[PDB]
Amino acid sequence: MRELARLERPEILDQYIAGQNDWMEIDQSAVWPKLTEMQGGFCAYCECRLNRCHIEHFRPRGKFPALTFIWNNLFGSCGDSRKSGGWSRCGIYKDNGAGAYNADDLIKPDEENPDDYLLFLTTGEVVPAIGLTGRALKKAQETIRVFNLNGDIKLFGSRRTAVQAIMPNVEYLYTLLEEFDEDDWNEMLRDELEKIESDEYKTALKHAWTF
Amino acid sequence: MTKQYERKAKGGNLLSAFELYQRNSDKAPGLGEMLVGEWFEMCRDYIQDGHVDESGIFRPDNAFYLRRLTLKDFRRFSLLEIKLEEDLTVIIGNNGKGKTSILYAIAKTLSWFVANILKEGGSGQRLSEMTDIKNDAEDRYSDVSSTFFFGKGLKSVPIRLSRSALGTAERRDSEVKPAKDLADIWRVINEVNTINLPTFALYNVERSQPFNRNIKDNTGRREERFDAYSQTLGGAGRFDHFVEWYIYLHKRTVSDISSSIKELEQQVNDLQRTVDGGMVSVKSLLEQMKFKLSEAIERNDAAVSSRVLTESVQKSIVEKAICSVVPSISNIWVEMITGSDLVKVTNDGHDVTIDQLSDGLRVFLSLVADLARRMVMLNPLLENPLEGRGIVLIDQIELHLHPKWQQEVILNLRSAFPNIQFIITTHSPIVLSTIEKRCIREFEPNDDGDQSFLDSPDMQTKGSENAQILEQVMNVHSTPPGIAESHWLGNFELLLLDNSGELDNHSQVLYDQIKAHFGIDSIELKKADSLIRINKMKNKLNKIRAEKGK
Amino acid sequence: VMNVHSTPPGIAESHWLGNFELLLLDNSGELDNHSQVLYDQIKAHFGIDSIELKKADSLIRINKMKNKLNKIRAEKGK
Repeated sequence: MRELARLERPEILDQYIAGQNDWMEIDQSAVWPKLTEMQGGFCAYCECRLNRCHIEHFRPRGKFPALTFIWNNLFGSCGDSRKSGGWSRCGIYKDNGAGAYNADDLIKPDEENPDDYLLFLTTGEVVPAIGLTGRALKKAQETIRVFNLNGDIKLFGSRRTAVQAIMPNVEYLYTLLEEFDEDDWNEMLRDELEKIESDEYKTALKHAWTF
Repeated sequence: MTKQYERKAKGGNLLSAFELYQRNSDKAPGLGEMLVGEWFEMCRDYIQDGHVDESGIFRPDNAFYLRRLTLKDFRRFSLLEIKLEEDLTVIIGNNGKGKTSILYAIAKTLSWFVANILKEGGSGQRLSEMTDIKNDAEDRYSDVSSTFFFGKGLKSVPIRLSRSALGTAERRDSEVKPAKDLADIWRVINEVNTINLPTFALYNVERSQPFNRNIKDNTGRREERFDAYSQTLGGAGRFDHFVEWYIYLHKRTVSDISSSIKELEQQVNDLQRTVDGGMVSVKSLLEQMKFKLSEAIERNDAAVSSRVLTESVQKSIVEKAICSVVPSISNIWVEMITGSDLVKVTNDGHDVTIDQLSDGLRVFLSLVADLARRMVMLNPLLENPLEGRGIVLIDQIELHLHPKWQQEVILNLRSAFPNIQFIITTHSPIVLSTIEKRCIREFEPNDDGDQSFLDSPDMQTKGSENAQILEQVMNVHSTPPGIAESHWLGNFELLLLDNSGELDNHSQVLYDQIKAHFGIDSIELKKADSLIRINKMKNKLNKIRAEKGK
Repeated sequence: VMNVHSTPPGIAESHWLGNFELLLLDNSGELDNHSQVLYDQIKAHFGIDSIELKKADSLIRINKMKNKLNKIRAEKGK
């Protein structure tokens, strides 16, 4: 996934304190314009467009009750809880499906870089990164197992066709490496880094474009 | 009290004039002069007004359809609310989601309409008390609630069908009184002047039945209009009735109407020859033909008279409907051999008899022919009787059909029957590729029955690829996950990025397996080759970027 | 194997992506009013999250960069 720049704590959640009241008392509309500035209106778990969205807690509220009002726990979720069952990805799947998991067994997109631990292939399938062994390898397996990237059909097929829709673009832009010069050919890759952010999938196309 | 009903009739309502008609029709004229006539004229206008639009299709001013369907404790549904479209509604889902149960509930609802049209004070079908009740539910009763739309004067026609399991303290009952009222209006205006009754049909799985062709089921009734409602919600299309009706039409076209009525008068003249031959001794055939003349008098007068259109036009219209909707059959016609009367079609240029037609081209003709028969018998005041109102419940329209022929089945059906609200429950993505997004109801593949709504898919399915519809709407991979030969590109990319994009020891031999399996001209090997070139020249970019950086 | 196309042949909205690439190759990039109207119909009927719009964007930018190779040829020409 993407580096999310944790910019500034909003002043809405400073007045309400955990323990005295639950999460339902706050209005839900005062945090979304703060979150969409750093997320681009995207679920940062399926790396994922928010046609419908809700607020997802990275660590669960029932297990760690004095963690919800810190603002380091709030993210966007692919889909909404109002579906009478919900989806099977991003935020809903961790709280509904999967199973037991540890707090340190998960990758957090605020400070930890997901580029060197997981790897988006050209076929839409995610693998662990090469040379990765041990606790971080177990973490890279566990995050995919709880977030269902290798998983539900509507995410996997859409990511596969989004990466496969630019394969002639990548092929014909790369085959002119000897034809073009250094600065004006790396200008193509800065053009891609200025292009890809107005899409659903960013790091998958980053892995398809460069390495 | 009378004034309020007259004000409601002036404002526009079908039901408000009905009790006025029922209270003033029983007295004498003078007190009924123009009084009964204006409510009859307004009621028949509210039934029969319609206009031809810019595309040439007759559209009624007061369309009849089903708006909402609510199932409470019915089979697997706790409390399910479905909003149905005006023209086409598609219900999709896995095997196990109750999408045949929805059609069964709507058919049980429409049975009251059919029975109350057919006979005054009639009773339709009822819910079973052994299987339709939810075996998990604790209330021990199930009700199916529907709402019907019949124009601006009639916004809502409610109906509930209730059934309780045996042993309950309170006996739950139906509230089919508005269905009773609407079918009473239709029947008592139809008994005195001809109208265009709607078509109610259900085509369930049991249309997939073999053809017998030795069918001598009861001869004489298969030309009357109310025979068109005979077992129309049973589930199987009455192809027996259609083929008997079509032999009737062939005989009447070639003999009874080309050179006037002859086959009855020739044996009438035979009786006049044999009536004075001495001892009579022919009482067995003296009277069994005498009421055949009465049959041809009191039944064919409707079909030749102004109420029901010309029989040769009926034959042309049903033949046009069959050759327009049914894919490869282009003409249908009857042969009369010595002792036999058999119908043959032109399937792909070959004259093939019906009984040896294919099972995927005969159980669709059993739908289209029977539906066209019921429209041309029930809607005879139209230039195109296929433009009449009605509700038709097809179960799995893609049954026995090739994917080539699934690309046009619902387009052909909606083209031939524009005013019919089809409610179909398909399994294939290719049928969904010809149907709008808003016409589709769907079930998620986690749907234990608790949902109070069925919603459309997120992506548009009208022009999408079949792989996209299968892999976004129906939640199925394009390439199977139970096959080790399908993940070979993923294992290729894993083993190729393990050694930084070089075909050293594993990637080369796995590339040999892909080349020996999928083939030289295979698109999978085309992706493999493109990724090989792109990832072998990526190390050149790595070296150039390293030289730039340091 | 079935000889059945991915898009249905009886739907005029199915050939919008087929006509878009033909019009774009006929114009050789530099999308005109007709191509912009066709993109507007694809944007109206198909969503923003659609394979047709993704392929249309990919074709538009590959022909734009193809016209930029013709622009590269323009300095060394004549």
